[PDB]
Amino acid sequence: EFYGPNRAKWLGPYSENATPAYLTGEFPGDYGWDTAGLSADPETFKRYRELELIHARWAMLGALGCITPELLAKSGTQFGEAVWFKAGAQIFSEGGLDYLGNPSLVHAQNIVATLAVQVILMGLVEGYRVNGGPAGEGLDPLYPGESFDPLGLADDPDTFAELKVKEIKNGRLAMFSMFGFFVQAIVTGKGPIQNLDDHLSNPTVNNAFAFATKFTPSA
Amino acid sequence: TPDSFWYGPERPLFLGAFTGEPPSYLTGEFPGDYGWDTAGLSADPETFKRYRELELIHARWAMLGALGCIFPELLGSYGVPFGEAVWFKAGAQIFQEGGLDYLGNPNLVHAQSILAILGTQVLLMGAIEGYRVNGGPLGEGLDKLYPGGSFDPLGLADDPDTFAELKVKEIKNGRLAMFSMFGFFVQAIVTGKGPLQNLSDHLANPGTNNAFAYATKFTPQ
Amino acid sequence: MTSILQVALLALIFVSFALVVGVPVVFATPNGWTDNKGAVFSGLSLWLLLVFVVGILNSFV
Amino acid sequence: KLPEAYAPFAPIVDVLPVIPVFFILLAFVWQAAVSFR
Amino acid sequence: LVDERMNGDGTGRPFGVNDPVLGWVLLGVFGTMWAIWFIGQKDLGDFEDADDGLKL
Amino acid sequence: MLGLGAWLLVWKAMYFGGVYDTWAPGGGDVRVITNPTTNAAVIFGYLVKSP
Amino acid sequence: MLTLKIFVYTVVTFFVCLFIFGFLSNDPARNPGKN
Amino acid sequence: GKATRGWLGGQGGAADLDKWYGPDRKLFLPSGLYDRSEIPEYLNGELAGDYGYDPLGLGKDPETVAKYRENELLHARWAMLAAAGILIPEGLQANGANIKGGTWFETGAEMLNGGTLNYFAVPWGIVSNPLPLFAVIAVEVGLMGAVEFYRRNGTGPAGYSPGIGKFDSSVFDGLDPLYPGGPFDPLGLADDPEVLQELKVKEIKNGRLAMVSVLGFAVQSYVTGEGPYANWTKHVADPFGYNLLTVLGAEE
Ligand code: CHL
Ligand code: CHL
Ligand code: CHL
Ligand SMILES: CCCCCCCCCCCCCCCCCC(=O)OC[C@H](CO[C@@H]1O[C@H](CO[C@H]2O[C@H](CO)[C@H](O)[C@H](O)[C@H]2O)[C@H](O)[C@H](O)[C@H]1O)OC(=O)CCCCCCCCCCCCCCCCC
Ligand code: CLA
Ligand SMILES: CC(=C/C=C/C(C)=C/C=C/C=C(C)/C=C/C=C(\C)C=C=C1C(C)(C)C[C@H](O)C[C@@]1(C)O)/C=C/[C@@]12O[C@]1(C)C[C@@H](O)CC2(C)C
Ligand SMILES: CC1=C[C@H](O)CC(C)(C)[C@H]1/C=C/C(C)=C/C=C/C(C)=C/C=C/C=C(C)/C=C/C=C(C)/C=C/C1=C(C)C[C@H](O)CC1(C)C
Repeated sequence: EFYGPNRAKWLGPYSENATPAYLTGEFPGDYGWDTAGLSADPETFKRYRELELIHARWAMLGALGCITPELLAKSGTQFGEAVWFKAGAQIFSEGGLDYLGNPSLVHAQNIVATLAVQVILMGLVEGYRVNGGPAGEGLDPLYPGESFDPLGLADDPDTFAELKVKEIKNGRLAMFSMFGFFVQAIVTGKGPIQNLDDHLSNPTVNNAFAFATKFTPSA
Repeated sequence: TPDSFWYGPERPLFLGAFTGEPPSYLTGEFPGDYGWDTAGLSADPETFKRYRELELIHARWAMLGALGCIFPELLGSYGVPFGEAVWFKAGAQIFQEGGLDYLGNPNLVHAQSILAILGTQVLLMGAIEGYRVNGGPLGEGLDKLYPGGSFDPLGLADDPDTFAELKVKEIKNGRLAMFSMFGFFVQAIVTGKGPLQNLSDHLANPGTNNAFAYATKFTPQ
Repeated sequence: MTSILQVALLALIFVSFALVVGVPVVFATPNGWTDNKGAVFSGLSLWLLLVFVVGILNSFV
Repeated sequence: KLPEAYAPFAPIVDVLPVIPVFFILLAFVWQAAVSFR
Repeated sequence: LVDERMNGDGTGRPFGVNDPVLGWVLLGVFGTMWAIWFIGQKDLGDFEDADDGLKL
Repeated sequence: MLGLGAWLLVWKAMYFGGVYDTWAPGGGDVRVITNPTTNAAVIFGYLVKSP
Repeated sequence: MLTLKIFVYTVVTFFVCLFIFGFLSNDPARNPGKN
Repeated sequence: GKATRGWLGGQGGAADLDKWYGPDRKLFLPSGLYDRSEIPEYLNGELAGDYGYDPLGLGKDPETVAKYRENELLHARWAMLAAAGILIPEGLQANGANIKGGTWFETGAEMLNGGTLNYFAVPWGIVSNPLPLFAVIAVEVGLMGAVEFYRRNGTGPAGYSPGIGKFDSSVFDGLDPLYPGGPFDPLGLADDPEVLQELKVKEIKNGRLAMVSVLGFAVQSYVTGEGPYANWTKHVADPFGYNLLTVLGAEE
């Protein structure tokens, strides 16, 4: 499965007729779901897959990155700020930004120098991803190869065509979960692990319906 | 097409040396083609045309909007007695007691009714946006974007090389304004002040009047 | 360590008066630079030797 | 004044400012040596 | 206050301007003379070239 | 090379002991200038001032 | 006297701008020499 | 094979080999002091780091020079870790990471009889090492007994416990001495030899000042009694009041 006609589907068994023609099953994650008809063009359907995969890979680093400064707070490690969305303003703090509870680490003080180094470093590695760089030029734009896969996992292409499906399915989970973290911090105002503990405290009373009357127009 | 440095395969690109090659349908014969369609919205040739009227009219409104939002605000700081000089607080000048006096001068326009302003805006903007689509007394069968004729009185667009050069200047001055007029919206929601009041404060202390002093403004609370 | 310094500093002026006079004579003679190439390097380095030698014992004086 | 390990060299240092004037006078000496070719 | 005057000699105002109409006079005359020069640049030779000055 | 040489005066006035500030109270002396006035309206006010 | 000061600034910056934009207009090729 | 791209521009590969190899190459003196006839004929432009600098004629023929390359390269690579091994714990000692013995010359005196040497891992944290002194020696003589012997024989163990899993359960013979490229290059860096031919120029040059730096580390520690990070910081505190020629007469 996961390729060809007989594969997993977005409606499961009730899905043999909603699948369009152009979503055949040569690509990873091809569950045949284009209900709003966005990728009816072969060039454009090629183009969204770079957008989906890169969003998938940034979200997998966004999911774990928003979690580990709060799980380590549950191990009693002092941070100055452990909540993921309040974490950015700790360079305005008096001690500044230390990488853990260690003022002998990075000890960042100036926000504008931290941003300006980013726009040079991230400014060039995103350019290497497009055209080419020190780690190779004429490669696959999404699965480039050897310097980013040192461990040789991209061999035996039946495994390699299967590890791709592992990649986006973890990834599509992560993009869905990072859309979680935004909303559950806009509406509640607390962290994800903290509001996980709020639901595991009393699940019947601690749901989104406890905040359902929040955004009403009070005029 | 001549050797005009903006049209054709040697044209400059939106990432410089790191662009490589543009998409296969952006071949460089339309103004402002730096080859940036990394989401591929305009792969269809009929669809790609429809964004160019959609881009250029947005440019020809934003360039009026960029000058129009600061020029009463600039003169307001030099003693011209406006009701409000700030662009996003100037729409509510119809609700004050003296009406909307143009230039702060009571013997000018002196508008009173917001319905009468809107009642004659629609009856005019319907006709001239109606004339822009087709017809109209100033030209019958012309271009949808560069009509010329009575819309080029000074004759500035006659030579086919100079007119192909000034189309590159029009869209780049346009894309400068649309990006900047987007900036007026965000730094008025955030800062709450007029856009030169933001400028005269950043010139006061640049280290502390940057945008990061407003970074914790929308904290969930 | 005063008199150690003064003999070393009288030695500097004698070497400098050689290098002020002899070194343009070495250059402006025909093939004089290909001949006395290692000769000038002795006189130049001994100038660089003494200037630190005078320079170090100023802490001791 | 000069340091005390340096004070026996005050008569030499009172010549040193006049030296760059003698470089422009040298350039007329050298041009007389080539006899103004 | 027997008389009314400028009171502006020891003030050190920039370019001597004190009324903001002077800044528009300083700038508006400048832009107009620039505008006539920029239009008439078409006659002054086109040195869009590698090296095309009054060289030697 | 002529821009870096301007910084040597800045570094010596802010880190390396400072310079002689003759407007110090009770007769001028050496002062480390901690807070340099870097306002562009203040700095460029001298250049377009009348002589 | 303000009416007079706004007039001198129009006069001076007229003639100062004929100067500056005059020498820019390819003066070093306004010579009788030939090449 | 490795179609790569330049860092800033749009072309990668070797910049120029002709600056560093062949007859025309950088020398220890410019052209006006040192022509091309004063070059010792056992030094030609065919090895990295060859500026022709040899006033004392220690080398005779390139076969003799080649075994001193073994003494040159191995003295380099052990020194390059030492410069990081000295400076990095002292700054962490300075900022607040309690090494308790980060300064390099009195490190062993901190771990004599009570042991309890403390190790800081970035960014994992601080870990105390409860090993005694005699345990460290039997490990060190045990490992570098084996490690130096593996370079002596030319072959070594086939198993890849040491940090690699690229499946070579065999010995290796056809390698270059002084360039063991087989197991020791996990991240590639091996396709275009012209790239490696420039990388080895960077390798010896980064190495040679590291040998100088350890010599600079030891002497200026002996003179004033500081680690070199403490020497670096206080010379930047005030340079004229703290240099070489103010510490020799500090007692007066
Ligand atoms: C046969 C049963 C079956 C059903 C009914 C579905 C249904 C769905 N699957 Mg599928 N699946 C099913 C079997 C299977 N699916 C899958 C594998 C997948 C995958 C990988 C995915 C899906 C997805 C979807 C969704 C596509 C449509 C959508 O996005 O709705 C969205 C719209 C609604 C659900 C309606 C609105 C929400 C809510 C009910 C309304 C309530 C309103 C609020 C209370 C308040 C409103 C807020 C206001 C106030 C501001 C849909 C929920 C996609 C998905 O997960 O989308 C997120 C998707 O990625 N399925 C497998 C494995 C082979 C199946 C096995 O049988
Ligand atoms: C051309 C577009 C246009 C825009 C962007 C605005 C915007 C505004 N008007 Mg205005 N108007 C516009 C046309 C007109 N207005 C008026 C008559 C008035 C009056 C009487 C008043 C305003 C007021 C306002 C301000 C509301 C304060 C605010 O939004 O908070 C700050 C937030 C922002 C500025 C962000 C806004 C950006 C916007 C959401 C996105 C822009 C895209 C729009 C959806 C496109 C709109 C065009 C559509 C209708 C085709 C705001 C600046 C009020 C005011 O004066 O405020 C004190 C007010 O009292 N307008 C007339 C005559 C009928 C117009 C003619 O077309
Ligand atoms: C402005 C105040 C400021 C100061 C005084 C420092 C100083 C420090 N930074 Mg930090 N940083 C500062 C802000 C920032 N840093 C960084 C990015 C980093 C990185 C990537 C690293 C540091 C490291 C360090 C620590 C050196 C560790 C050591 O023992 O030496 C060991 C190093 C040497 C002996 C050689 C380098 C000497 C020198 C201390 C330079 C290191 C500092 C920074 C690169 C920037 C220089 C700051 C200036 C003002 C001193 C030390 C606490 C290092 C660290 O985290 O180690 C635990 C490190 O790797 N900083 C950014 C983003 C650009 C900052 C912006 O606000
Ligand atoms: C208390 C405060 C008081 C403040 C007082 C104000 C003081 C201001 C001081 C400013 C001092 C600057 C003086 C030097 C300017 C030098 C300009 C120049 O050498 O200029 C040289 C260049 C030449 O440009 C080139 O000109 C070329 C001309 O080509 C033409 O000509 C070519 C051959 O000549 C070919 O023939 C070609 O076909 C043809 O098209 C092309 O157009 C090029 O694209 C173009 O880059 O000009 C340019 O880049 C000019 C770029 C800068 C322009 C600045 C304009 C500023 C305007 C401010 C707002 C004024 C408002 C005015 C309103 C008026 C109405 C009231
Ligand atoms: C304006 C300065 C200047 C310039 C542009 C040059 C340019 C050149 N020199 Mg000359 N030279 C200069 C000053 C200058 N030199 C000085 C001051 C000396 C006396 C030491 C010499 C002595 C000299 C010799 C003897 C030779 C050259 C040679 C050369 C050629 C380059 C080869 C080379 O690496 O140089 C060699 C010089 C060095 C490698 C000097 C080391 C690098 C220094 C230390 C860098 C420090 C810069 C630093 C910012 C200075 C601080 C500024 C201020 C505070 C003093 C080139 C034509 C060579 C040549 O032409 O070949 C025939 C040659 O043989 N130069
Ligand atoms: C200078 C230095 C040298 C290290 C050398 C090493 C690691 C050798 C490994 C050496 C590893 C060794 C000897 C392991 C050997 C295991 C062996 C042979 C086991 C085995 C077998 C058998 C027996 C079953 C037999 C079979 O047929 C082959 C094989 C292979 O399967 C380290 C310095 C630092 O560690 C400090 C001191 C401080 C840090 O802060 C900084 C750094 C730099 C990291
Ligand atoms: C398919 C389809 C089909 C049909 O046809 C149509 C439709 C329906 C339309 C479609 C759908 C779609 C969708 C659903 C989408 C979604 C997406 C997403 C959500 C993404 C995310 C995405 C997301 C993402 C990336 C994210 C990321 C993140 C990150 C990095 C983070 C970072 C961070 C961290 C670390 C921490 C700190 O403290 C801070 C921060 C900074 C915060």
